[PDB]
Order: sequence, then structure tokens, then C-alpha cells
Amino acid sequence: KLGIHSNDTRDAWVNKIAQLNTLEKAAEMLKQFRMDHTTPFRNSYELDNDYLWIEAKLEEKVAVLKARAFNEVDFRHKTAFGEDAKSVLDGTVAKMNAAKDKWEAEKIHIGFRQAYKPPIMPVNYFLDGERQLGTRLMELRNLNYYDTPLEELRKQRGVRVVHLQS
Amino acid sequence: NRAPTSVNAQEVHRWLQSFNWDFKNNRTKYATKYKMANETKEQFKLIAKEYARMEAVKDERQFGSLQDALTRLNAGVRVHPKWNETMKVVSNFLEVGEYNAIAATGMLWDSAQAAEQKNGYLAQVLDEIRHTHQCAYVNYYFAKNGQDPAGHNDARRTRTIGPLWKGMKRVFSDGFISGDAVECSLNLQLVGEACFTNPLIVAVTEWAAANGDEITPTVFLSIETDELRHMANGYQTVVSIANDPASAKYLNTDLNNAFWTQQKYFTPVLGMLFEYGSKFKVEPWVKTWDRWVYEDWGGIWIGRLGKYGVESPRSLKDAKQDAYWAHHDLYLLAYALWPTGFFRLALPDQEEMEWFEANYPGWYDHYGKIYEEWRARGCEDPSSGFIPLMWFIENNHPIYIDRVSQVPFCPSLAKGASTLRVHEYNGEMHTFSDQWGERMWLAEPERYECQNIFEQYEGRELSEVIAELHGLRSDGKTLIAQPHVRGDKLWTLDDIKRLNCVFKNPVKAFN
Amino acid sequence: NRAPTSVNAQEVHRWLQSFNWDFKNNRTKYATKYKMANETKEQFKLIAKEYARMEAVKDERQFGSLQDALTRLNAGVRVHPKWNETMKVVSNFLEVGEYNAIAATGMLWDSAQAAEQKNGYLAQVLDEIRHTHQCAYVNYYFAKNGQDPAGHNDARRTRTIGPLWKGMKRVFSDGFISGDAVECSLNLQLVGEACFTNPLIVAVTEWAAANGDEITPTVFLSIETDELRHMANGYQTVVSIANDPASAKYLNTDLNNAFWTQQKYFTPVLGMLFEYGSKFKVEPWVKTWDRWVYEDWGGIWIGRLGKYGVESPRSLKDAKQDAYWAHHDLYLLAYALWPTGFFRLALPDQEEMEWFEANYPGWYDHYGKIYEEWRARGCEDPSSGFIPLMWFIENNHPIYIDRVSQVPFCPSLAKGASTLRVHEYNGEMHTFSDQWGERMWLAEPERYECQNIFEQYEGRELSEVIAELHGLRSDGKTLIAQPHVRGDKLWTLDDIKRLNCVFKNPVKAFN
Amino acid sequence: SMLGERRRGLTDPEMAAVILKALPEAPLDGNNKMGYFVTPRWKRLTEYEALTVYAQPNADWIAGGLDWGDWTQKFHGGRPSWGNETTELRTVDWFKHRDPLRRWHAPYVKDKAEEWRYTDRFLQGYSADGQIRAMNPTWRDEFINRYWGAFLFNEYGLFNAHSQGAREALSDVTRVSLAFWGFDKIDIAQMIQLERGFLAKIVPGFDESTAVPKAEWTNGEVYKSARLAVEGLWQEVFDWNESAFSVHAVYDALFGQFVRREFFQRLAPRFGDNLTPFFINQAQTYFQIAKQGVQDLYYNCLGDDPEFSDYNRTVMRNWTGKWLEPTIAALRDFMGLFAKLPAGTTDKEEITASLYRVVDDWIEDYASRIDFKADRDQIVKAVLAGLK
Amino acid sequence: SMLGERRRGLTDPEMAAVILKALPEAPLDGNNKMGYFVTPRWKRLTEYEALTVYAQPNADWIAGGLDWGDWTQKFHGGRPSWGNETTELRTVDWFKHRDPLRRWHAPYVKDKAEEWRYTDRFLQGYSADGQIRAMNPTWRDEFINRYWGAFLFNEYGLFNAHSQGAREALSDVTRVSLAFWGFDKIDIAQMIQLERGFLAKIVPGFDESTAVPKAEWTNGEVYKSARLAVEGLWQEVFDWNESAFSVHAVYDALFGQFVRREFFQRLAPRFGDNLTPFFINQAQTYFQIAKQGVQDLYYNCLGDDPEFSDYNRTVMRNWTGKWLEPTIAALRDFMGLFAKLPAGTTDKEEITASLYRVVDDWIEDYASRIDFKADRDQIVKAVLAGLK
Ligand SMILES: [Ca+2]
Ligand SMILES: [Ca+2]
Ligand SMILES: [Ca+2]
Ligand SMILES: [Fe+3]
Ligand SMILES: [Fe+3]
Ligand SMILES: [Fe+3]
Ligand SMILES: [Fe+3]
Repeated sequence: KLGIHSNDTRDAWVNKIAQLNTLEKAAEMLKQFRMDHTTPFRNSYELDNDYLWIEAKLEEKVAVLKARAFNEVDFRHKTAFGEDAKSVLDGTVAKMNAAKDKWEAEKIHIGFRQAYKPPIMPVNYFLDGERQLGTRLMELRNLNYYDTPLEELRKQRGVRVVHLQS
Repeated sequence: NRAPTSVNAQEVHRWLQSFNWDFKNNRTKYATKYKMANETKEQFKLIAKEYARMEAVKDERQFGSLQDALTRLNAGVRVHPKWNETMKVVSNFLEVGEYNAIAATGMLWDSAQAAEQKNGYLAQVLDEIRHTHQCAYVNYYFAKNGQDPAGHNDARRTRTIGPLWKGMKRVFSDGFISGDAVECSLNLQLVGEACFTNPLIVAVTEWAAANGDEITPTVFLSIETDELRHMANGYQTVVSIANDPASAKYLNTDLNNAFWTQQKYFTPVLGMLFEYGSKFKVEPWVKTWDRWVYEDWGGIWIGRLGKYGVESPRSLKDAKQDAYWAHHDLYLLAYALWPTGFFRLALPDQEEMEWFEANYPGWYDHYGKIYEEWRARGCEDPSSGFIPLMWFIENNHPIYIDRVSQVPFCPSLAKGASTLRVHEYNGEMHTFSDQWGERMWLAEPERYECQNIFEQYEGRELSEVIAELHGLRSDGKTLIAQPHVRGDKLWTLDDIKRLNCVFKNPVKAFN
Repeated sequence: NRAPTSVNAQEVHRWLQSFNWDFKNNRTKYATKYKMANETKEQFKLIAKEYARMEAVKDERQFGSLQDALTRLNAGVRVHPKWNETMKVVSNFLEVGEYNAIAATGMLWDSAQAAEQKNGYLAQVLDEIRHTHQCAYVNYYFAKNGQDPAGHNDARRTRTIGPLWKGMKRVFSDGFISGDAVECSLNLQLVGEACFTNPLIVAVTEWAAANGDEITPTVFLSIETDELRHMANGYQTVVSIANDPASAKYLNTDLNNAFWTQQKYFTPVLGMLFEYGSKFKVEPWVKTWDRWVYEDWGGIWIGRLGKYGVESPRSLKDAKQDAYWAHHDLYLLAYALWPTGFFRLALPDQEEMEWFEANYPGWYDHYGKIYEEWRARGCEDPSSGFIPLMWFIENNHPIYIDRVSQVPFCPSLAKGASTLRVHEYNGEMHTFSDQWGERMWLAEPERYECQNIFEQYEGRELSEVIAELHGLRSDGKTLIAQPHVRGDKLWTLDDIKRLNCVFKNPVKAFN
Repeated sequence: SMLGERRRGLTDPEMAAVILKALPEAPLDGNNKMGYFVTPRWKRLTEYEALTVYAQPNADWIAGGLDWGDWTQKFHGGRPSWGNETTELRTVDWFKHRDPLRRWHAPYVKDKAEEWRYTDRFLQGYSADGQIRAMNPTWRDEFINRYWGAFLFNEYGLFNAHSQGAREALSDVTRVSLAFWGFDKIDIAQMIQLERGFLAKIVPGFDESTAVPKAEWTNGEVYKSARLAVEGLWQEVFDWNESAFSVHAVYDALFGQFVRREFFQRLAPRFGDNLTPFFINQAQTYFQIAKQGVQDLYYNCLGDDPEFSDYNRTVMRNWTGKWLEPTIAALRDFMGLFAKLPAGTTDKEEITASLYRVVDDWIEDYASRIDFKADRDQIVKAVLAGLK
Repeated sequence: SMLGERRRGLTDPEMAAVILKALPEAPLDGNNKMGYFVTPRWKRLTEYEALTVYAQPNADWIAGGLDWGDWTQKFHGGRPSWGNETTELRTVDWFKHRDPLRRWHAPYVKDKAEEWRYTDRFLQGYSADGQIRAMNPTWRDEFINRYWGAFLFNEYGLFNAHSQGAREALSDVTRVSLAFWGFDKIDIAQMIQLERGFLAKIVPGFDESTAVPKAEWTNGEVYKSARLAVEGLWQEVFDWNESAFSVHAVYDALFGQFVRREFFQRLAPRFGDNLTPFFINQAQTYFQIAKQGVQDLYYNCLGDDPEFSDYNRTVMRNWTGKWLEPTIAALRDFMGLFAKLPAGTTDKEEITASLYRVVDDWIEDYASRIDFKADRDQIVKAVLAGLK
């Protein structure tokens, strides 16, 4: 079974997810998953064709568990890990505002997503963060966007140039 | 005094700017480097009720023509086969552009702080909903009354099988809504609509009428009447941010990136649909392009905004340099991969080859011969056991997918651009076809992680992908896509299975 | 229970019958021999607002097609010359039928005593108003976008010049409103609409389509959708008086007179307009007529009214015998008097002559030879000094006007009916073409005193009558009417004046 | 088949080629304006005029006619299809009239259709919103059902008064206006029943039957003089112009306007009733629309006719006086209805003020146009004398 | 030229001949139904569904999506074009929603257009009929101009609360419904201003400037808590579903309905004001239309989701409690307006009963659907504390 929308990989993860019966274990698995399989900093590209769908299934379980474990105030203001969402948001924005350059900035933003994307952090705080973090990231990145030659930009990004043609 | 009196839209609009009020958190919810001026005004003085009336009038004329005279004239049938197929792509692909423009303008409405500028964007939010339904209606009408309903009837799901769809989502979906609201406005309004869609829509009606299609002109001409408002919105976006220090720093960079994004896909795709998807020609794409991009937009339109700091895109020259053969280079790929579409394609006939050679000297010696050979190999016949993709494999002509634009390219065969950049980064290979898209990825890697068809289909047999993604006709065996537009000898799923074509990721060859 | 609730047309119509109340002078203001039952019901349960909505929907389609697609296709121009001319007569003459039908049903509404029957007629009152404006719009559209606006733009006044108009007023103007309300209902609904109007309207769209006219089908097919309500009005009119003892005494005579009145004009006129006013043919008129009058109306329709005492008109057999050559006989007269029209006529071409002979054995030896004689003599060339009316005088073939029907006839030349009855009464001569019309005059001389064209124009020189009644085109010199449909060599008022044609009353020859 | 058997000249290659070959190089006349010979009322000829004026085939012997000769078929006895003999009024041209709103069939049904569809939506919103909860039960079960419902027969009667005019009108522009004036009246009548039918659906014991309101109209006392005035304007008048003039510029302008605007549209709101005013808004919009037409015909055209100005004003003043009496009588009988209102609903002071609004509006919009000398104080006094 | 230079394939003999020869004998597929693969909500697939469902190019990782793979271009940082992360609610399929009124663009603008044209007719008939004469001066210059006027800002803010949703909605059917809910709100705000502009034209001295109403809204006491709630719903809510749900199933269902229906619609008639009710009738029609769509999305689709029903109700109960408090505060401050009325206009019992109607309707149409345990008397008691 190797399909696009249905396959053994997806089936396997649905089973593993079905075994996440407590919030803390489920939330930790979701965060680990994001570190292992999302963004260009992912630890591995092995689940490239299915991670988006599997992540969504993992999110579903963490959400249902959180709504059952958290009282109303905490569901609105705490992260699945028990952190005060406002504190995390403000602290991350502070780091972003102190970022010395676009390289530091991109790591702060990308890392924030991997660690706090809903249902970890309440949507209201998470998107407020997207609003503020993205603004600084773009400001830093779009300043003198074309000054660095491609030859040097490739080195800054740290890619391995495999083949060039022209 | 009891004289019959009333109140119109302008009379109410006079006080609309005052509707917004101040409070600490009254600010946009989206990330942006720019600041839209609080006093920005709008060109048209509309209110909800009047907007609805003016669109309602247009609808009545449009649907009246479609349901009465055009149906009585059998207008859905008396269209050239090639064009009936072209409209499956043209109408459904534009539909997604219209659709995402709804969300894009919802985002701009949120960005604007002046009640009048919000209102201008609002009218476009509604117009884009209308346009989505209009494009949907074209496919709906051709499916209901046309010569070949397949594709017209399920493009929303069958478009996911092919590679051409991926690029459309970049320029007409994600490019419209993902990023700085201003960057999106540039892709959508300042570049997308002003440079391409506005002229495109009208051109489509010309090509349509020439090939017997009076359905598309009826709808698209009606769509076009709403564009003035959208152009004003785009121009107004620039005015609203012109007096902010950020504008001098970032505007031209976002504009240049938007221009390249839009041009990268439309330069080759539009010309391809027009020239190859038609029987009767209206005008060579080359001259249509130069007038649109260079003269009208890159000259007249772009010039008017010079006073606001706007400048001609720095990649404009490269764009023109790569433009000439672009669409010709792409049709070779689209036809080679014909089994992955939701429409039927045809090889250029003798009469068409002459036209191509006449308007593009050197066409025959390159593309002409190739098509003649594929014809000889029996690419149109189900019993040949041949698909042009095999020819690319036999002649070591790998086809790559640009990581940023999603536009397919074969650098070893193209007469246009032939550059290829391959990088490895954190365990993944990435292939780029130009220096502008490469910069985009190096600077913003996390923005471009789209998996290409080869990555997703790697190791999969062709017939299985088509079957899984429902690329079959109602009989459950004949393919929707075809290598010819005749009514007999249509390829079946079994004809494809027998080819035993198994996809592989071309980048894996690199060490 | 706050469920969304409303009320529909049927729910209100439920109590419509009780809207009328009893009181001394509650009775029709018009003379009549019958009594309409005050408990008569109507077939369609409508109220003013729902009626408006269903018609509004039809209007939007129609005008939408006309203003949009059809105009974009230049539908007003790409029509055969002969048919462009024929529609000047068909639409305007039909217009007056629609118009007087308003007054007719207004008279019927006043006649009905049951609230529902009044409401039924009322619906038609409004429908006939819509039809008047629809026929007006057809002429308006052809004047606006057609190949020859003259006649289309002023038929309301230029129609008064020719003899064909007089008979039209008899069947579709006076026949609809002058007489016993019930008699009028028979002329209008029972015979007019059920026997002719209904079948004719659709037939017209067929001939129109065959000759490139998509404007007329768009409007006429819409008009046709309203006819079911009028058919019902006619049917209910009979049911309404079936119990009145007077019915058995008068119904069949008013109907027979009504049948004869209507067929007397349409049998020759409609077949003439269809076969001689077109290039492409749909079906031979003899075939059409037999189906309409005998199969559909005389059989099926009249049959369903049998239980109400209605019988086939006694003059039916006579109608069929007089019918065969009727339309061919009339065109000879219409063409001979071409300068009195407001439209351009053409002589049959070679293909048409072959079609006429094939469908009407013997046509060539009579009509064909005559048209060829007239053409060789130069009836189409303004410098010939020849108008076919001169041929009739030369060969002693007087043309008379039936005092009752106003239909022109030439007994000495006719291949069809050739009877003629001439009488003098109190210093006035009268000419009749059939026994039914003669009886009508004898029994009701004061109902038929219409002056004919020879009586009014007696002693007048042709060009003077034309000039006086504005039978000229914009340049003030070229005639609206013409003996051919080509663009060059159009006849002028001077070409006519030079003929020195002076009208004479043909009946004075018996003095 | 996919292509069908019928070949059309616009799309069939063979047939179309023949047609194109026969076409002239350019139109055979540059005057593409249908109705160009019509005298425009405004700056330029309108679609309304082009499509309507001269559709009626009148000969010159009927003021304005363009045709000639007698009719082809007349009534037994000799009465003409249409003739000067059907109305006392005279004019230099029966085609001068122009509906200020320029309504031909299309605009007319478009507007009424919009109203029908919005009405439907409104009713669905009203019921779902439970707005019926705040309506006074006595005002509903008694004044809306019985007294408002009875008024439907008044409108229905005025509607029917138009039947003869539909038949005798001497011009197209006048026939169209007349037909629309009457159709709007029956519409109002059917809207009154519609409301009673709606109430019946959302109010458990409400009976939509016209029994109660009809008996009130036929045998009641409040509408006695009203009905007598109606039965007369409808079945005793044989002059189409006297009927339209008296109905719209006399009776309905005074009685009708008082009942609709000064009684129900003024008091219904005081009983938590926004339902009835919804429908009365329509009736008033219609009344005001028709007024502009009525005014243009009898004043601008007839009352001010270059040749019969004096004559017509005399005939109309005569008509005004003839029907002003039955009208005032109608208003008097109606006054007896205020006594049925719960104590404290209104006072003689408000009523007197409402009567002057009607009388003053009438004098300003109608009476003063034909120089008819009416006394506001005496009329109000005459009517006001009906209060019990 | 009469014929033109452009040759069309449908009518040009030569070109049509070429086209006709290339045509197949019959359609290459008998399935002529666009959207045949969509699961119909009703008996047969509707035009509404065919033209709308799946227009949004979502991949399977966004519940119900048919596409595959990541977006082609995302926001700086990596945020997806559309994603599950933009809302707390979860579902088996975001494409399940159906507007019970089946409104796609055409039917939507058609109805609003009818309402616009009839509004113009109504106003021309209202002014010409002089109905303004009977309107209480104080009600007009104080309550309509200042207080009804200030309410336009409430509706305007609710309109603006929909901006993020227009951008983030996860399906076409939800995006279209949301856009129409928002568009109707700006329309109402504009109709309030429309009425003020109308009054300025027919009443000498009436100032249509928004300065007074705006000052009332921004600095007055009656609308203080209402404004605070609106500012929160609009700008402090980043979850598109919390926004639409809280606006339509909490705030506007309680505060909005009370103001529009229990204050202005209920009292305007008492001051001879039939004008304001004409517009509120539209607002209430719009409210009831949106309610059907709101109930379908939040209760039928999300609250009753086969897999996330319990989860979604927990979240909606959470949101209800979060916004009920600010909503009660808004109603509480609004109670202050009653003391500004002329003595005898209304009393505590009427006010209380009207509060209960709104609360009981809200419990029935919204609260009970998600098992929110609302206490009707405790809610009313908290609001009454605001009566001065
Ligand atoms: Ca390697
Ligand atoms: Ca306070
Ligand atoms: Ca009390
Ligand atoms: Fe658009
Ligand atoms: Fe646009
Ligand atoms: Fe008719
Ligand atoms: Fe009819």
C-alpha cells in the first residue's frame, strides 16, 4: 500500500497516535515530530510525502486531550505544556527584537513555530506572534536583498553546491 | 416640501471615512513591513446596496445570454475540439486565482486602516467571489452542454494529477495570500491583474471567439467590467505606503520578486495554451507579450507610479531574454506528460507547423522534428506502447521541477533558458532554473518546501497514480487526458499500465 | 414556533372568488346575448405580485440575450434581406393584434361576473401589454441594428398607406373589440389565438431561424410561454356561457362568423409572408394550414368543446376549397401594388420557382410566367416606367376590396376563388368576395362601412399619396417600399410620379 | 443528436454564406431610431415612448390619430371600436400623456417582482424573529382582521372601476397608465388578504376567511358610505375618464388616503404593529406613483389643453363636485370607527389634524389644479361631524 | 463596417465548417454534471454546491481537502497559506457546511439589489406622502440621530470583525457564508447613515454629519461597554471561528437583537416613526438569514461532528462564557438609555419582559445547541442593574 492519500506510513502513524492517551505524552510526541519532520531544519526528510497529514492527525489528538484536561481559563491562556502563553509570546518577541541579523531572526521565528504551533499554544497568542515575528523577520531579510552575490549567498545559507550549469 | 426625494450611494459614502474610530488595538493582524496611511481614500464611492445592484444588472445580461440564445444556438457544442480542452484549463485555473483573490483582498481589507481603503478592498472581496462562481459556471456550462464534459466536470480534483497545476497555485494561490500583505498586493493587483489578467481576460475572449466559443466571451467580458476597481486598489496600495520610510527600503524588492513570480509562470503557460490549444490563431504570443509586459505595464502603468518611488523590475531584462522560446519549451513537456492532465492535447498539424515556423524562425528544426518523430513512434495510437516521456528517458533528457516556481524544465533540450542549479541542504536536494528563484530559496528556504510530482510519485507506476486520483471517464476505464483530440481510439487505463512507466526523481542521480 | 413562514399566491387566490359582492348595478356595461356564470373559476391561481415575478424572469433572459450575446454576434444584421423586410410586417401587424387584445380582454374582464374569471382575463390584459411592447421591441431592435431601418422605424404610420393593413385591423383590431363581448372572445381567443396565433408564433420563429433571424425567436418564443393562460381564458369563456339557453341559440353562429373572419385574412396573408418573404423554406403552407385548421383546431380543439354545444364552423369546407391558391393569388396583388407598402419585396429566384412548382403543381404556368414577364419588362428597374399595377389595368384585371374583410381580390385572374357580388344600397356600391362576408354585410350593414384604398385615393396621383403619408426614407426622396431587395437602383418618389399613376374606384365600372 | 437536425441561417455555413452574399454594404437608411417621428416629452425620445406611442391604430378623426378612414368592423348598431363619444373630455391630441415614471411592461413587472420577493423574505424574517409577540391582540384580531380586511373590498372595487377604461381608453399611453393604476389596486387588495393569511399561520386561532371582513364591508356601518361610493364609481359611471379622474383625484385621494395613511399607518404602530405598515408602505408608494400619472393626464394634458383647457376644467370641477359629496359621506361613516378604539388611543385634536393633512394635500395636489374652490374648514367640519 | 472585421468561428462559414468537421459524433463522456463527485446535502446536487464546493485548493492535510502536498509559497517563517493552526475548532471535513439559503454570488446580489431599488421607491413615496409630519420631534432629533446613529458604529465594528475570516476560512462554503455575513453588517451600518441623510433632506436643520453619533459611540456611556466588546471581538480575536461564533452566536444574538428589536423596533412606532422600522426590518431579515448559516456551521457541522463533537462543544461553551460577560456589560450600560426617554414611554416590566424574550430566544437558538447551561433569570438580573 503506497498511495498518495492512503498508505502504510499513514496507517502506521494513525495506530501510534491512537495510543496517545494523556496530554503530556501526546503533546511531547507532537513537538518531537515537528522537530524531526517539519521546516528546512527538520532532522530528517524521510516522511516528506506524509508528514503534513500525520502532523494534522497528531494535532487532533493533542487538541482533544487538552480540552479534556484543561479548565476553561487554561485552555484559553496556557500552552499544552502548562506555560503561560502570554509570557512565552512576549519573551519570544523580545528575543526577535534583539536579533542582530536575519540569520538569528529566521531561527527564532522557525523555532517558535516548531515548538508552539497550535494546539500547543492557543491560536490567539500564536497568530499574534506570527504577526509580530514575521514583521521583524521580513524587515531584516528584505533590506538590501540583492547586494550579496549568489556565490556568497550560497555560502551564507551553507548549501553544498552539487551542480551548476549555464 | 413633499417632493419625491431619496439618497444615493455617494451621499452616504461622503461619511464612510468617519466610520472607523481610534483605540489601542485597532491595527492589522498581519505581519507587514509597511504602514498604510490612515487617510487613504478610494476612487469609487460605493456602498453595499449599490454594489449589489450594479453587479446584478451584469449577471442578468450574462445568464440571460447563456440560458437563452446561446443555448438555442448550441454554442456549447459548436466549438473547436482543441479549444474545448483549452478552456478546461483556462477556466478552472483562473477560478483558483479568483478564489484566492478573495482571501488576498480580505487580508488587504484587514491591512488598511482608512475606512475608505478598507471599503475599496471589500468591493474586490465580493467581486472575486463573483469571479470564482463565473469561472465555475464556464466549466459547468461546457460540461452540461459540450462535446467532452470530462475535466470540465471534475477539474477541482483531476487538476491535482498534473505538474502544470503546481505552478498555477504559486502565482494564483499562494503568491496572492502568503507573505507581506503588500507583497501579496503586488503579485495580485500591481503585477498580476494590471500586467497579466486584465489583458489576458480580453485576449481569451478573442481566441475563444475565433475558435467558435461564444460562452467564454459572455462571461469573461462581464468579469472584465469589474477590473477597474481592482486596478485602483493596487495603485492605491502604493499611494497608502508611499509616505513611509519603509517604502524606499522595501517596495522595489517586493515588486521585482512579484514580477518575476508572475512572469515565470504566465510567460510560458499562457502562450502555450493560446498557440497550442487553438485551431485558429489570433496573434503570436511573442508580440502579445512584448506589448503587455514591456510597453503597457513595464512602460505606461509602471511609469505612473514612478512619483511614488516605484521602479521598473530589475529582472525585466532576464524575463524578456527567457521569454521568446519559453512556451514552446513547455508544450514539449506538457505533451510528453499528457497522461497526467485532465484535458486532451493535440500535436501541431502541418498547417500549424507552418504558422509556428513563420512566426518563430527555427521552430521546425527543433520542435517540429521532435513532434514528427513522436508521431512516427505512434504517440497518438493506443497500441504503440509509446508515451513521449519514454523519448526523454531514451535520449537522456531529464525533466526537473523548479523548487520555487514549480514550473517544469528540461535544460538539456530547451531552446530558451538552459541553466540548472542543484544544491543539497540538510539532507534534501533542490533544483532551480533561474538566478531569481534561486535567491528566493536561499534567502527564504522555509517559504518554499513544495514537493514536486517526481518526489511524490517516485517509484509509483503511472496507471496507479491516475486511477488513485480519479483521472478516468465515467466508464471507469478511458483516460480523461488524451494525446489527440479525435473521437476514436481513446487511450484507456490499461493502455497506460502496459507501458509500465514508473516515475523516478531525476535529482537522485546527483551525488 | 418561530419557523420562517410566508404566504404564496395560491394561498391568497383561495379567497379571490369572495372578493366580489352583490349589488343592484353589478353587471357588465357592454351589450351581450350571453350570461357568464358568476361562479366560474380560473385555471391558474395567480395574484398580481406572482404574475409580475414570473414575467420578470422571462424578461431578463430575453433582454439579456438581446443586449449581450445576440448584439455581440451582430444578429440584427446577418439576416437575409427578404426576411428583414418580412419582419417589418410580421412584428408590427402582430403588434396591433397584441394591442387591441388589451382592450378586448379589458372588455372581457368587465363582462365576467365571477372574481376568478375576471382575474383570468386581467392576467391576459397585462400579458397583451407585454406582447405589444415585445413586438415593438423587435422592430425597435431591427431598426437600431439592422440592414434597413426604414419601415421598422415608422410602421405605426407608414402601414396606413397600403391595403394589407386594412384587413389586419379587421381580424386583429376591430374583430377583437367591436361586437358582443363573446363574439370578440371567439375572434381573439377561441379562433385567433387557439387556431392561428399560438401555432403561428412558433412557426414564425422557425422561418426566422432558417433565414438567419435569431432576434425574433428570442422574443416570440418568450411571448409564446404566456399563451397557455389565454387558451384557458378562451376555453373558460365557453364553459362560462354553456348553461345560458342563449348559448344554444347563438354560440355556433358567432363562432362560425369568427372562424371565417380570421381565416379569411390569415389563410392568404400568412402563407404569403412565409413563402414569399423568405429565402429558405421550412414547410409548404398548404401542409401547414391543413394541420392547423383541420387537424389541430378543427379537430382536437373544437372537439374538446363539443360537450359544451360547440360544433365545427359550417363554413369550414368552404374555407378549405378557397384556401389552396389563396396566398399565391394575393402576392400577385401585393407585388403589383408594391409602392403602397412600407417594406421591400422580391420576385422568386430560380430555386424558389422550382420549390413552388414542386410543392404546388401548376404554379409556374400561372404565377411563374407572370413574374418573369414583369421582370423582363423591367419591374425591378426604376427607369422602366413599369409598375405591375399597369399590367392589371392593361389586361383588364380589376382589383377589388371586400367590403367586409378588406382583403384584396382579383376574380378575373385568380386561380382560387373567383366569385364576385356587387350591390348598391342608398347611393353606395359594395363588393364582396364570398357568401359569408356578403351575409354579414346584408344583415349588419352598419357594422361595415370601412372606406377602401380606391375610395380614399380615388383621383389621386400615386406619388402624392406616398409623399403625404410619409412613405419616404431619410433622404426624403427614396421610397421605403421597393420591388427588389438589392442595395442599388432603389426607386425614388420621382420615379413614381413620372408613372403618372392615378387611382380609380374599380366598382364605378358597373355604372 | 449532439448537433440537432435543424439548420440555422446564422450558424450554418451554407445558409449563412447565401445570406451574407445578399446583404448590402451598409444600412439602406441611416435613421435607425424607431419612433423617430414621435414628439419627445423630454430631452431625447425614451425607450418608453418609442415602444408605446402610436401603437393604438386611431385614425385622424380621434384627436391625434395618424391613420385614416373608419374602423373595419363596428358594434351592432354602428358604435365604433374606439370613439370620441366614450368620454366627455376633449383634447387636441390623446397621445400627449406621458407617465412621469415612464413605465412600459418591463420596468413595471420588474419593480413589482422585487417587491414580491422582498415581501417573501420580510415575512420569513418577521416570523423567525418572533416580532408578533409584541403586537396588541385586540388591534390584531379586531382592527386588522375586520376593519383593515374590509378595506380590501374597497380597493378591489376601485380596481374593477378600471375595467371599462381598459377597453375604452383613447390612446396607448393612457391605456397603459390606466391598466397599471388598476393592477396596483388589486395588488393592494391581495396584499391585505396576504397579511390576514400570514397572521393565520403564525397566530393559532386567527381565521383567514374573508367572511368577517366581507360582512363588515357588505352589511357593516363603518364602511357603508364607502361601499356606496365605490359601487357607483365602478358600475354607474360609463365615462372612462370620469371614472379614473373621480377615483384617483377625488375619492381615493380623500377617503383612501385618510384610511391608509391617517388611520392604519398612523395607529397600527401604537399597537406594536409593524406588519400592517409594511404593506401600507407599498400601497402608499403605489398611490404616489399613480398620482404623478393622474396629474399629468388630467392637468398637464387635459386641464391645460391648448384648446379645451376651459372646457375640461369645467367638466372636471363638475366631476369633483359630483363625487366630493359621496366621498365626504364616506369619511363621515368612517369616523364612527374611532369609537371602537380602546380608550386613550387618539384624540379629536389629532384626528382633526390628520383630516387637514388629507384635505390640504388634496387641495394642493388636485383641487387647485382645476381651480376648484374647496373649503378646507367646511369639509373637515362636515366629516368631523361623524365622530360619535 | 456593417459586418465588422472580426470573423467569429460560430458564424463565419469557412471557420465554422472547419470546426464542425472536427467534432465527434457525440459527447466523449455522458457525465455532463460538473461537481458530480460532491456529496449532495439535499436530494440532488444544487447549482450552489456545484459552483462552490472544492473551489478552495486544500490538500488532504486540511480536513476534507482533495489535493496533496505542501503549499507552493508560504509566509516568511513558514506559516502555511491556509492551515489547521488558524483555529481551535477541528472537524472531519471543512467542506461539509451548506448555507441553508444556498447563496452563491448571483442570488446574493440579486436580493440585495431588489432591496436597494425598493428602498429608493419607499423613500420617494414616504417623502412625497409627507409621513414625516407625524413623527415626534424629540424621538427624531435625539434617539434616531444620536442613539440609533451611534449604533451604526456597532454594526460597522462587527462588519470589520470578519476581515481575518475572509482571509483564513478553511473552505469555500465557509468563506462565502462569512463574507456575506460581514457584507450584510456594513450594509446595515450604511442604511443607518442612509436614514440620517434622508432625514437631513426632508427635515430642515437636521445635520447628517456623523460627528454627533460618533461622539456618542466613542465617548458616551450608553454604548461604552458595547464599544469595548466590539473592539475586542474585532481586534483581540485572531481565531476566525471564535470571531464569527462569538459575534453571531453570543454578542449580536443578545446585545444586537435587544437594541434593534426590543428598543428601536419596539419604541419607534410609539413616536410615529415608521421610517426606522423600515430599515430595521432589513437588519432583522439579514440577522435571521445569517442565523441559519451560523447554526449549520457551528451546530450541524462542528458541534455535531462525528469525531470532534465533544471537543468542539467544549470550545464553543468556553467561547460563550468568555464573551457572555462582556455582552452582559454591554446590555447593562445600554439600560441607561431608558432613563433618557420621555416619561411614560415604557416601564421596568416591559423592559424586563423584552430582555427575557432576547435571552430565551438565544438559549433556544444557540446556547442549548452546545449544552451551555445558561440561567435566564441570572442573566436578566445582571443586566437590570444598569437601569437608572
Ligand atoms: Ca549524495
Ligand atoms: Ca458607565
Ligand atoms: Ca405596566
Ligand atoms: Fe477577478
Ligand atoms: Fe480582480
Ligand atoms: Fe399576445
Ligand atoms: Fe394572447
